Parts: sequence; C-alpha cells; structure tokens
Amino acid sequence: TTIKPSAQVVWPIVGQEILNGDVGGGFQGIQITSGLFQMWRASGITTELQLYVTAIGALVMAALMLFAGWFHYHKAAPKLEWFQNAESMMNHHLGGLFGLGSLSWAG
Amino acid sequence: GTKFPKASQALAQDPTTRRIWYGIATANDFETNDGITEENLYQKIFASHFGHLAIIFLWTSGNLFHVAWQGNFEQWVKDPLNTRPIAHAISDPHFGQRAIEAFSQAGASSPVNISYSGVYQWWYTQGMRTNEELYNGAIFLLILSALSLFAGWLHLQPKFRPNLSWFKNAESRLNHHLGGLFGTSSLAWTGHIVHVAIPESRGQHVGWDNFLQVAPHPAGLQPFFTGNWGVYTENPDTANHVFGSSDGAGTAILTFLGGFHPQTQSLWLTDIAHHHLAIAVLFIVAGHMYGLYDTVNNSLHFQLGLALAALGVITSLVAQHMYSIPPYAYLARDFTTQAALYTHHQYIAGFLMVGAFAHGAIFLVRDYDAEQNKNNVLARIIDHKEAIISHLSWVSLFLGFHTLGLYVHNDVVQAFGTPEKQILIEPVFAQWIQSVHGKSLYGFEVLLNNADSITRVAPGSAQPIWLPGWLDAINSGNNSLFLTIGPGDFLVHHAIALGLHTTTLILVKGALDARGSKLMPDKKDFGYSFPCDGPGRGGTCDISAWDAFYLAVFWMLNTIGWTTFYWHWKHLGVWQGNVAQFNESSTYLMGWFRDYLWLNSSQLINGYNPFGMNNLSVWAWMFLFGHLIWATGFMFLISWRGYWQELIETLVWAHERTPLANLVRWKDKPVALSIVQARLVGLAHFAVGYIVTYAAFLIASTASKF
Amino acid sequence: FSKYLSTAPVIGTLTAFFLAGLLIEINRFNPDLLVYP
Amino acid sequence: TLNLNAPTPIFGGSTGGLLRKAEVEEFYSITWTGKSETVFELPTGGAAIMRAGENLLRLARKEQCIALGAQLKDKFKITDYKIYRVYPSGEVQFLHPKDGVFPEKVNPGRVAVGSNKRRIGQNPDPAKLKFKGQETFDS
Amino acid sequence: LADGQIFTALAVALVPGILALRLALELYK
Amino acid sequence: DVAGLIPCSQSDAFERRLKNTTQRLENRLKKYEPGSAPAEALQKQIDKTQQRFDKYRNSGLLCGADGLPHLITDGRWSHAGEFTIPGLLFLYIAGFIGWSGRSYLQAVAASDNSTEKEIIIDIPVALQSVSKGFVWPLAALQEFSSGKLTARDEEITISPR
Amino acid sequence: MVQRGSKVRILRKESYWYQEIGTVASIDQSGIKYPVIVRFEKVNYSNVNSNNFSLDEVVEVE
Amino acid sequence: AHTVKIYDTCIGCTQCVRACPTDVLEMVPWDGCRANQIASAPRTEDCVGCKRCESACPTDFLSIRVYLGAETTRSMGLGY
Amino acid sequence: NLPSILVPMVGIVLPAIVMALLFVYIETDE
Ligand code: CLA
Ligand code: CLA
Ligand code: CLA
Ligand code: CLA
Ligand SMILES: CC1=C(/C=C/C(C)=C/C=C/C(C)=C\C=C\C=C(C)\C=C\C=C(C)\C=C\C2=C(C)CCCC2(C)C)C(C)(C)CCC1
Ligand code: SF4
Repeated sequence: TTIKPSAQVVWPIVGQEILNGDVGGGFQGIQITSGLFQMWRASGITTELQLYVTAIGALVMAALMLFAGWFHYHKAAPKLEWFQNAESMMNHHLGGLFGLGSLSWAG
Repeated sequence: GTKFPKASQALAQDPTTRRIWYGIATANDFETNDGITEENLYQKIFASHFGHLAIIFLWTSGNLFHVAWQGNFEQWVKDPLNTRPIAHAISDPHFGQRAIEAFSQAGASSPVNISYSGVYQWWYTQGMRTNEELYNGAIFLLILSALSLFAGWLHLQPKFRPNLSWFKNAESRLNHHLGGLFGTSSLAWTGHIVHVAIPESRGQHVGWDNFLQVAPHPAGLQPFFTGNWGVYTENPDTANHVFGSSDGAGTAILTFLGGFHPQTQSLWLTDIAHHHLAIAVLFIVAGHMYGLYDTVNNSLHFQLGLALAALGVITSLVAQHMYSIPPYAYLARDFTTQAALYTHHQYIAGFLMVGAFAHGAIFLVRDYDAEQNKNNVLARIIDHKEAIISHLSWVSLFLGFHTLGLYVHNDVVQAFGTPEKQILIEPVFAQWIQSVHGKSLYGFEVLLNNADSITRVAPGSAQPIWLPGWLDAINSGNNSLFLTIGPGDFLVHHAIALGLHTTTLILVKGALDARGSKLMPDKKDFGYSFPCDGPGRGGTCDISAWDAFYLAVFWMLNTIGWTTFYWHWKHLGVWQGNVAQFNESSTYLMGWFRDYLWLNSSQLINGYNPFGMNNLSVWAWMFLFGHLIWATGFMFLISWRGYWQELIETLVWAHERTPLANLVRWKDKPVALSIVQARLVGLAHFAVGYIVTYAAFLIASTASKF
Repeated sequence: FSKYLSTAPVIGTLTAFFLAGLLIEINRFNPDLLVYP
Repeated sequence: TLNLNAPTPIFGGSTGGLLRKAEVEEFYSITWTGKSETVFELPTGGAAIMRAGENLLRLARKEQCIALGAQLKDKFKITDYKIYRVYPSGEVQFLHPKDGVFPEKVNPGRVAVGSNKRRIGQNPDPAKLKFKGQETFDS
Repeated sequence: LADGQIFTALAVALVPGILALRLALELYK
Repeated sequence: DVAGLIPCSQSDAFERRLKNTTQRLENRLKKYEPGSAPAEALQKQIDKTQQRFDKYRNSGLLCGADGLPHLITDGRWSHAGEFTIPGLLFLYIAGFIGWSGRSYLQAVAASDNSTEKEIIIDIPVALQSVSKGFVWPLAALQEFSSGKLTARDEEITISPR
Repeated sequence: MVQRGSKVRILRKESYWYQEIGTVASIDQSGIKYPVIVRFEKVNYSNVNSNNFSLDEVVEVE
Repeated sequence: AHTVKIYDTCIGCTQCVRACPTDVLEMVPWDGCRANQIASAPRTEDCVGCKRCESACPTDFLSIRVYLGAETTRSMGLGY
Repeated sequence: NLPSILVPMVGIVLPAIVMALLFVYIETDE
C-alpha cells in the first residue's frame, strides 16, 4: 500500500537522476504504472530469483520463436493446403492454445 | 441558366450549389466580370470606395451615438481613474434575472458592456466633455456618409463619370494628396488642437457657439506674421496641473516639452499641436514636386499591394508607438484597452502585410508583362528568384533550429532542478540603443547617456531642449517608454524574427513561383487561384499562388500571436509591479504555459460555473465559442472534397427515396465544397477562431486583476 | 554482412550511436560546461 | 440504333442506380453481347449475370459506361460494347465508338479538334491578353 | 440625452438609407 | 558590469540558489539510511551541485537579479568563452561535416551508378572525404579562387521566367 | 549539326532539364518536328529520362 | 465544360487517349508528315477534368493540357 | 424602451426579409 511500484533506475548523468524519486523503502527509481508488481504477486512470485529465470526463460523462448521463423521459411516451409485447414486450426487453438492454456494456468 | 451571378455567365450556367458560393466569392473581383472594359472598371472602383468611406463614417457615428445615448461619458469625464467606460446597452431577451444583475455594472441600472476600444480617452483629449458634443459628431458623420453615398452615385452618372486618363493621372494625385489630404488636413488638425483641445484641457469650454470670439493665445496672430513665433512657447503647464481645469494651466499653444504629462501619463496637448503643424509644412512643401513606374501605373494590383504594404507597416507602427508613447489622457491607466489596442492593430497589420504580398502575386500572374519588363529591378528579382527564396529558406531554418533549441535546452535543464544551467543571452545590442536614447540603467554611457556627448550638448545652435522631458519619463519606472529587458526578451525577439522571416518566405516563394516552377512551368495560364494540377508529376496539391498566401495566413497568426503573447505577459507583470514573474519564467516555455496561459485563465474560465456567474460569462462563453470554430476549421483543412462528395451522394439518394420529402426538390443540386473553397472556409474558421479565442482571454484576464 | 553495414540506416545509426555516446561520456567526466574557461 | 427494348441482365438490386436525373435529362445506356453466362461487377454494386443477348444496361453517367466497358474488354474480352445516350429526354445517340473504330486506334477521316500549333512555353502572357475576348491557351 | 434627439437621429439616417440603396442599385447596373 | 550584471561570485542571489538546492537534497537524505545505496546517490548528487556552483563563480560569469549566469554576445574578448570561442569550435566541426559530404557526392557522381552509392557508403571513398574535410578552411579557399566551388547560372536548372 | 551520342545543353525553358547537360540518344532522319532525342541522367517528376527537342533547343557543349 | 488543348509536342504514344475515363480523346492523322498521329479532343463536353490524360503523357512537360473551366452536370461527375 | 422594439426587428424580422429577398433573387432566371 505505502511503497509505490517502481522499476527503471535512471543513470547518474546531467540531471535525469532527479527522476529517481523517493518511491518507497530504500529505493530510488521511476514509479511504474504497468501493474507488473500486482501481476507477479498474483502469479506467486516472492523473490527476484524467480524473476531472473523468467527473464532467461523469455529470451530462450525468443530464440526458439526466432529459430522457428527461420526454419519454417528457409528450411521447411508448409504448402498452401496446410494453411487452408481452418477446421483443424480451429480445433487446435480452442483445445490446445485456449483450453490447455487455461487448464495449466489453473494448475 | 439563372441570372445570379450577374458578374459571371459561366457560373450562372452551373446547375449545382457551387454557383452561389463562387458567385459570392467572384463578386467584388470586378476585373473578372463579363464585358468589363478598362474605363468601366476604374469608375466602379472609385464608386465602391465612396461606399466603403460611408460605412466607416457610419461606424464611428454609431460609436458616438451609442456612447452619448447609453454610455457614461459625462460620468467618466468627472473621474477617469475609477469610471469604467460603457460601450452600449445590452438588450438580449434570452437573459435571466441573475444575469441582468451581473451585467448591470459600472453604476448603471440596465445591463451594459464595459468599453475597451479606447474611444472615451480619444474623444476626451480632443475636447469633448458632455454627451451633447458626442451626439453632434454622430449627426455630422451621418451627413458625411450621405455626402459619400451621394457622391459615389453622382460620379457614376454619364455627365460626371471620370475619364480613364483622370484615374491614371499619377503626378496630379501625389501632389494633391500630400498637399491636401495629408498636409492641409494635418494643418487643420493643428487648428482643432490649439482652438479647442488645448482650451478644454485648461478648463475653458470652446465650442461652435463661441470659438469665433475667444482667442487661443492672449495676443495671438500679430506675432505669427511679424515672425515673433517664440511667444507661443510662453509659460507651459506646471507638474501640479490637473487636466481639465484652470489650476496650474498655462497659455502656450505650440511647445517642445517632450515626455508625458505627470498626471494623465500621456503626451502634452500643446506638444501634439506643434507636431501636426510641422508635419503639415513637410507635406505641403513635398506636395509641389510633381520602365518600372509605368507598370506601377497600369496595374491596380501593384498599386494596391504597395498601398497595403505601406498601410501594413504604419499599422504596426501605430501599435508600437501607442503603448510606449501614450497619446491619449488616462489611456495608460486603463490597462485592458491598452492591451486591446495593441493586439487589434497588430493583427490588422499582419493581415495587411500578408495581403500586400498576396496582391503582389496576383500582379505577377495577371498583370506582369514579361516582354514589356526587361532589364529593370522587377525582371531582375525574378531572374535570381531561386537565390532569394533559398536564402529566405536558410534564415528561417537558422533562426528556428537555434531559438527552439535554446528553449528546449532551458526547459529540460529547468525541469531537472538546475535552472543555473540555462543559456541566457543578454540583449546587449538593444540595451545599447536604450542607453543611446537615454536610459541610464545599463550604464553603457554613450550618446544621450554621456552628459558631455555632442548629441546632448549640440554646440552648433543649442537645440537640444527635448532632452529634459524625455529623460524623466524614460528613467522613471512608471510607464512603458523603453521597458527594461532581459534574457526572456532576447529569445522571443528571435522567435518574432523567425516568424517575420518564415511568413515572408512563404509569400515571397509563392509570388516568385506564381508564373511558373519546374513542377508547373505554365502556372500563370491557370490564374492566381486554382485547385491543383492532378495527382500526376508526383502530386501537385497547394501549387497555386493563392495556396501560398493560404499557408502564410497560418504563419502570420502564429507570428502575431507570439508578438501579442509576449506584449501581454510582459506588461502584466509591469502593471502589477511584479516584473520578476516574466523575467524568470519567460526563458523556458513551461513558464509561458504555466505562468501565462494557465495562471491568467483562472477567472476567465470561471465566468460561469455550478455556483453562479459573474460579469465575465460573456468572455467565458466567447472563449469556448472561439475554440469550437477554430477546431471546426480543421475539418475542412484535413478532410478533402472526395470524402464529402461521395457522402453527399448518399444523401441525395436518401432524400429522393423517402416519401413526404421526395415531394419537394432542390433548385440547385447539392455538391461538396470545392478544393479552393474548403481551404478558404477552413482558414476562415481557423483564423476567426484564432482571434476570437485570444480576444476573449486577453480582455477578461486583464480586466479581472488590472 | 559487411556490405550490409555500409547501407544508409545501419551506418547512419551506429555513428548516431557514436556521436551521441561521445557527448554522453563528455558530459559524464566534464559536467556543466556553459562557457570555455 | 439503341435496340430498345433489350433484356436487362438478371440483377434485382442497386439502390445506387439511375435516380431522378434519368427521367428529367440525360441518362445513358451500354449495349454489348456477352458470349457466356458469367457474373460481372457493375459500377453501382457488384453482380448481375451477363446474358447471351443483346445485353443492355441503363447507367447514370458516361463515366460509368466506359468504366463498365473497360471491364468487359479486360476480364471477358468482349470488345463490342456500344454506349448510347437516349431520345427525347436525352441528347445524342451513339457516343462510342464515334467513328466505329476505338479511339486509341488512328482512323482516317477524323479531324483534329482542340489542337495548338505551339508548345506551352510559347503561350503568351495573360497581361498581353488582358481586357480581350481571346484566351491564353486558345489558338 | 433627450428622447427627441434619438428620433431626430433615426430621421437623419434615412438619407444614408436611401442613398445607399440609390448607390447599390446603381453599382449593380 | 556591462548591463547592470554583478559577477556571480559577488551575487547574493546566486549563493541562495546553492542554499536551497542542497537543502532540498539534505532533506531528501534525512529519510534514508546513512550507508545505503540511495544515500551515496544523493551525496554524489549534492557534490555535483558543489562542482556546478564553484565552477560558475570562478569562470567570470554575470549574474542578474534572479541569480543565473548570463552570456554577453557583442563579442568582447573578456567574454569570448560564451559564444566566440565555442563559435569557432562549432564551425570547424560543422564545416568538416559539410566539406566531407560535398566532396563525397562529387566523387560518387563521376562513376557508373552514383545512385546506389548514396545507399551504400563506400568506406574507401568516405574515408577519402574525411581526409579532405579536416582541411576545409584551406581547401575551400583554393576551390573558390580556382573557380570550381561555384557554377554559373547558365549551368543550373532554372524555372521559367 | 548535332550527331548521336553528343553532349548537349537544353534551351527549352519549360523543360525539366533546362540549362542542364544531357546526351543524345538518336536523331530522326526525317522532317519530323523535334527529332533530337536526348537521354538524361536525372529523372523528372514523371520519372522519365528521355525527351524530344529541336535543333534550336540543343547546343554542342563538348 | 472543361477545355482540353493538345500542343504540337505530341509523339502519338496514345497513352493519354487510353487513360481518359469518359472517351474525350482520340488519335487523328497528322498532316505534318502523313505518318504519325496527334491527340485530339472532339468531345470536351464530356470531360470531367480528372487529368488522367496528362498523367499518362510521357513528354517532359505535357503535350495535352486540361484547363478547368465552367462546371456543368457532366463536368461535375454527378449521377444526379 | 426602443431597444425592446428594435433588436427583434433587425435580429429576427429584418434578416427574415433580406434572406427572403436574396433567395428569390438567386433562383430567378431568364
Ligand atoms: C499492443 C501491445 C500491448 C502491450 C505492450 C500491452 C501491455 C500490457 N498488458 Mg495488454 N493486451 C493487449 C495489448 C498490449 N498490452 C491487447 C490487444 C489485449 C486484448 C487481447 C491485451 C489483454 C491483456 C490482459 C487480459 C492483461 C494485459 C496486461 C498487460 C500488462 C502486463 C504485461 C503482461 O505480460 O501481462 C500478461 C498477461 C496476462 C497476465 C493476462 C493474459 C490473459 C489473457 C486473457 C490471455 C489471452 C490470450 C489470447 C491469445 C488473446 C485472445 C485471442 C482471442 C481474441 C481469440 C502490460 C501493461 C495484464 C495486466 O493488466 O497487468 C496488470 C493483463 O492481465 N493485457
Ligand atoms: C442562445 C444563444 C444566444 C443568442 C441567439 C443571443 C442573441 C443576442 N445577444 Mg447574446 N449572449 C449569449 C447567448 C445568445 N445571445 C450568451 C450565452 C451570453 C453570455 C451570458 C450573451 C451575452 C451577450 C452580450 C454582452 C450582448 C449580447 C447581445 C445579443 C443580441 C445582439 C443583437 C444583434 O445586434 O444581433 C445582430 C448580430 C450581429 C450584428 C452579428 C451577426 C453577424 C453575422 C452572423 C456575420 C455574417 C454576416 C453575413 C453578411 C451573413 C448575412 C446576414 C444577412 C442575411 C442579414 C442578440 C439578441 C448584445 C445586445 O444586447 O445587443 C442589443 C450584447 O451586447 N449577448
Ligand atoms: C483595401 C485593400 C484590399 C482590396 C481593395 C482588396 C480587393 C480584392 N482582393 Mg484582396 N486582400 C487584402 C486586401 C484587399 N483586397 C487583404 C488584407 C488580404 C489578406 C487577408 C487579401 C488577400 C486576398 C486574396 C488571396 C485574394 C484577394 C482577392 C481580392 C479581389 C476580390 C475579393 C473578393 O471578391 O472576395 C470575396 C469576399 C469574401 C469571400 C469575403 C468572405 C470572407 C470573410 C473574411 C469572412 C469573415 C468571417 C465572418 C464574417 C466573421 C464573423 C465573426 C464571427 C465571430 C461570427 C479584390 C480585388 C482575390 C483575387 O482573386 O484578386 C484578383 C483573392 O484570391 N485578396
Ligand atoms: C437575434 C435575435 C433574437 C431575439 C430578439 C430573440 C429573442 C428570444 N428568443 Mg431567441 N434565438 C435566436 C435569436 C433571437 N432570439 C437565434 C439566432 C437562435 C438560435 C441559436 C435562438 C434560439 C432560441 C430558442 C430555442 C428559444 C429562443 C427564445 C427567445 C425568447 C425568450 C423570451 C420569451 O420567451 O418571451 C415570451 C414571449 C413569447 C414566448 C412569445 C414571443 C413572440 C413569439 C416568439 C412570436 C409570436 C408570433 C408572432 C405573432 C409572429 C411571429 C414573428 C415572426 C414572423 C417574426 C426571446 C423572444 C425562447 C422562446 O420562447 O422561443 C419562442 C426559446 O425557447 N431563442
Ligand atoms: C563576429 C561576431 C559576430 C558577427 C557576425 C557577423 C555579422 C557575421 C556575418 C556573416 C556574413 C554576412 C556572412 C556571409 C556569408 C555569405 C556567403 C556567400 C557564404 C558562403 C558560404 C559558402 C559558399 C559555404 C561553403 C561551404 C563550406 C565552406 C564548408 C561546408 C560546405 C559548404 C558548401 C556549406 C557576432 C556579433 C554574432 C558575435 C560576436 C562575433
Ligand atoms: S484533389 Fe487534392 S490531392 Fe488531388 S491534386 Fe487536387 S489538391 Fe492534390
């Protein structure tokens, strides 16, 4: 309640280190309005070690998506009829992406 | 098909709504009428001028009549310091009971408007004291308008129609206007001041009923012919003198005191009299004196553009000299009308100057004959036209990048808690001039600040007697005669400079490219105003000379805005005796946003609210009114014809297919506004809104705190 | 790829990254330079 | 001639077509032979079906008849479209092709209307033609 | 002012009122 | 004292710009722990103001009524560091950027495909131009005297008149 | 007399390449007006590099 | 209606003629050579003023020029 | 008193007359 949600410490240069304001506790930074502190508290995160691996886990997921984009155009590109399968794509995103995504997040 | 418009048969055959709009626009454009010969053209101009003159006469008769009938001139004359001048009565049936109690101000029993035109302070100085002298002015101007209206009709009758040669007889006109119109009128105005203005300022009433009996000077008109002119510089008025009475009054009628009367904080009437007498002599002598100059004489647009430029320059001059050198009694004391008078005349001046270049561009497309114009100043400016435009482009860019850059620099540095890091340049060249004129504040100590300098001593004839009166006023911190300036004034002056150069650039490039450019080599064949030349050749929107004026109207408003924004905020501190607010906040733009616009809009924005309403509800409504019509102009400027023409087609369809409405029909087919029309309509809304918004704020913000 | 680095946006960004970071390091060791002493 | 009446295509629609201007002055008609039963976009909305025909369509502007006539030559390669403009409440029969040959092709017997025997830089100044009945572009 | 001076001024203003109509219908022709 | 401006070492208002600045930060330091990381962040911030003001007193700047340093551009040699000395410092760097890109485009235009060499930057030709840009006040003088700095107005493309 | 491949400068004031240097593509060997086809390195607003001129609008800068 | 003039710099490319949406222009035999063709404007009463013709002309500065004039039902492109 | 009579004449009645006079003048024809 009292301590305001803050990130983004600003470097000690020409005077923009006045943006690192008295935000709460023993910290000086920019008070953020993104809701990430209330979102991570709802997710259960209590230490910054759990925030650290999620940042590493997002970078390997970024490289996995970047590898999948290279692979599915340069190396193994689907045909036109694989894209026009709308009924299988509706089946899979409803069950897998939306169903198991809300099943496992409930887990 | 139809008779309207009479002036243009091709518009008259247009079956759409465009006909009416264009028939209104192409109406006072006499040159483009059907069958209009050169001789017929000039006679129409002349007569139109009489009509305009009459309107001017009727207008100032209406200001006299309404003041005499519904003002408080007689009450004001008694105590100019505390009486609020009344413009006219308020008769708006939509008012309620509490709103009538709010506008029943200035000690009146009816709702009325507090005047801000300064007419009370102008009429007072001339010698008017009672309402009956005001009414006598209104009836006289009614006759002069009727004399103007009859004359216009008269000089249109066969036996009295001036010949073509008479209108183009240039040398005769300069002699008669400088001699008569300027000279003898100025001489006559000297007559009014010594015989009426000066007597009424000394408590003696002089009117038509007695002026032939009383003398303006104890033993006047024998020294005038015998050369003893110095007797009229006898005992002036003392510093103790109270304007409008005989206590401390002198008898001089022509003097050279200089400075301002200590009570009214304005020029001495006797000093104004000598000025006009001298000016009269100059014009009467100059009036006995009377290729490029022939092309001035055959083009009405060239003359008008120069006459607009000449009027535009001196319109700015009137504004600059009236705030620093107050010429009307108690006009320096009423701060709101001094704010109104500077802003009003500066905006007019901006329109005239922009208009001057507009009619100049019209001359180049419709009147400039390039074969009959070779190897002279005109055809040489077109010859290196790209050099002139490119340099004008550079100065604008130069001025702009750096003035905005310093403001952005200061803003950041002030935002970060370090005001000491700002870049503040002292206006040393300007502060030098003030010391050259006598301001002993900066201590530069050369010319009229140096007490032994030749300009103050003048050992040739011992002339320099204007110096005592002038130096007292320029050194006392009680007026606006060469106001103290600092870093804030430096930046704005370059912003104003940026505005004057960029506005001139748009107008100069438009005029010099009016006849043609690479994107449109035959531009002159399409006239001053045409939509464009289609999407070909890359795109040609806003390629006509008219469109260049159109873009320049945005820059002048911005320029005159920065001028008026500066004048108002600076004087605001000066009038409150707390000059520190402007001096420290004007060097960064957040100061102009927090301490000028937001701060001074506190009362204005509260003219009416959920708890009541005060005497500023009108200005508060107008303020919102201005914002809405400003923003309405953006609609025509951003959205173009095509969207609307297709939308209108669905409305035509809908009307024709709906019973009980189908039954009736339009006589003119509905169509979207034209390409040129929309620019004009958008700009007109924008600029009416621009001025109406600032007028509401300027008047209400200053009248609230004084 | 070195041919790609000579193309105008990427060669116009890293020198804009260099000319910025020059002024970032200059204002870091030498702060508050209004005038030449 | 116009061969009115001819079978209008099987359409049934278009709010956006042929309103009160048509009954007072100057509506237009385009007549072609469609050698199939295909669907084609209209200038108003899009479908009708082209008849075997003798096909005929009444349109509002001459613009829409060439914009439809460009579609029959592009998509369906039937270049025998014949636009018209009607009798008493209209003006002039047989608008296109006026010489029987398409206007992009040269045909002997046509006359040069609207020609100028100069360039545009050789056009005189508007000040030279001030207060006169002559035009700056006309020869 | 007086009440009779007002109606005197509206009596004078017909002379510009007619002469403007006489000029404007002459400027139209 | 050129416009009524006392120097900043003698300005009593410039000293009070120091007094409220360090009072706004020592009150900002009163709530933190003395050994913490925001403690040394404000103490390094306070000492940046002390190196700000003590630089501005000894530099010979002119403080007005508000207490801020003002710059005097009429250029005098007692106040040359405000505008005159950084003015010559700007023009060399700005002329180096100008004469490099002008000489680069002249070298590029006399080639096969000059248009692609505005997209791709030839690092030999660009480094050849920055060698010609360091000597721009000497190179432009002989380019102007020999007459190949400018073209005549019959060689430039020009609108119809 | 201007041959093909020669460098000219254009005297036509309404052209985009007025007072600019171009090279001739070809000369038409008949009595057609404006036979001199000059090809330019600069494109105009219609992005075309060629135009027809007469002999009076070209010179022999070489 | 609008006026459409054709200047003597025409190279008979037919591009303008094939750009016009209302069939205002056509190619006609030239007598200066009896070999080439020049553009013409025999139906200017149907010209809407779109300027598609000029945008198709290849010559450096137009051989066909459209000067917008008096507007009519046909020229305003009204279906009503 | 005369304000109460005149400002609905030139505010309501007289603009209704001149708009009536200008509208018939526009849509007349020969
Ligand atoms: C344009 C880019 C953009 C950006 C930068 C943001 C930024 C943010 N979003 Mg928002 N979001 C966006 C677009 C964007 N949003 C759009 C278009 C939608 C509608 C689909 C959302 C829906 C959304 C929700 C529901 C939530 C956020 C939240 C947030 C904040 C936390 C970041 C986070 O990782 O939460 C991670 C996201 C969650 C924890 C919630 C995800 C639950 C949703 C329902 C999953 C839906 C996924 C599915 C594929 C999309 C629907 C497809 C369907 C139409 C077929 C952050 C401010 C969160 C917040 O408010 O923080 C306090 C939050 O709860 N966003
Ligand atoms: C419901 C909105 C509304 C309306 C209809 C009015 C109406 C009026 N107010 Mg206003 N007023 C209003 C709201 C309104 N008020 C509000 C909210 C306030 C703030 C509380 C005021 C404060 C106020 C003040 C202080 C005064 C008025 C006055 C007036 C009267 C002006 C009489 C006049 O000369 O008109 C004639 C109108 C004009 C001369 C301007 C119109 C110019 C036109 C539109 C420009 C275009 C001309 C062009 C050629 C068009 C052709 C016209 C042709 C066909 C005739 C009129 C009755 C004044 C008054 O009492 O006068 C006796 C006055 O002094 N009002
Ligand atoms: C005394 C000086 C003077 C004279 C004699 C003229 C005369 C002329 N000008 Mg010029 N001009 C002038 C000054 C002058 N102007 C100024 C000061 C400017 C800058 C604004 C211009 C800029 C200019 C341009 C760009 C053009 C002219 C044109 C013309 C010609 C036709 C005007 C016409 O019929 O428009 C018709 C009149 C109107 C459409 C007036 C309606 C617009 C007004 C401003 C609306 C006002 C808004 C509203 C009523 C406000 C109400 C208040 C609100 C709160 C409700 C005519 C020769 C035109 C021309 O082609 O010349 C050959 C032309 O294109 N003038
Ligand atoms: C500038 C001229 C002007 C004047 C003098 C007025 C005056 C009036 N308006 Mg306003 N009004 C105006 C312009 C004007 N309006 C404009 C431009 C708008 C658009 C913004 C409005 C929008 C507006 C609305 C929405 C309303 C008014 C109302 C009123 C009346 C309030 C007091 C009242 O009801 O008395 C009590 C007296 C009566 C109710 C009867 C008075 C006489 C009536 C109007 C006519 C009687 C018929 C008569 C025999 C013949 C008709 C006259 C006609 C042919 C000229 C007052 C008479 C209110 C009203 O009552 O409307 C009628 C009202 O609701 N006005
Ligand atoms: C000193 C001073 C000052 C003054 C200033 C002045 C007054 C100046 C002027 C100036 C001027 C009046 C100038 C002129 C010029 C002109 C010209 C004519 C120029 C030209 C140029 C050129 C030609 C360029 C070139 C180049 C180079 C060199 C390099 C780069 C590139 C380029 C190309 C850009 C002041 C007060 C501010 C301050 C103090 C100091
Ligand atoms: S319609 Fe608009 S976009 Fe098209 S040429 Fe005219 S101004 Fe330009």
